[PDB]
Amino acid sequence: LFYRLCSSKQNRNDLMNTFLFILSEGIIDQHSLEKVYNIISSRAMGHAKTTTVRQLPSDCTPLTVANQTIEILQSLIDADSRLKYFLIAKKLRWPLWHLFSLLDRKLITDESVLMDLLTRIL
Repeated sequence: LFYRLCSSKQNRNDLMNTFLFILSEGIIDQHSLEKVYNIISSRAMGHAKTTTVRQLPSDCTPLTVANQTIEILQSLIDADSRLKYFLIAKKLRWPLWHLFSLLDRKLITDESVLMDLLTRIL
């Protein structure tokens, strides 16, 4: 579904931006994960922040969210051909550097699967 949506320029840009935002300020800690989840839920509802009361699922942890996000992003990069160009195109302005930040987080560096997928993307 995400690959199909990528055929649209606006949808592709928005989806990539949301992916990078999640991976940047989402996979830090449980509280940060909850904050980003509330932000995303409010965005889906129609506004930016609004109410900030949304309990996270019990089984949802930064590990699983990071795994799913990185898996989807790697699949998109492998399938689509114009996404890597978007990634390539203060250093946080360049989208690619966001992925670089992940190398400084214990949650990511401690997982073989996450490391493999991130290394494939890079």
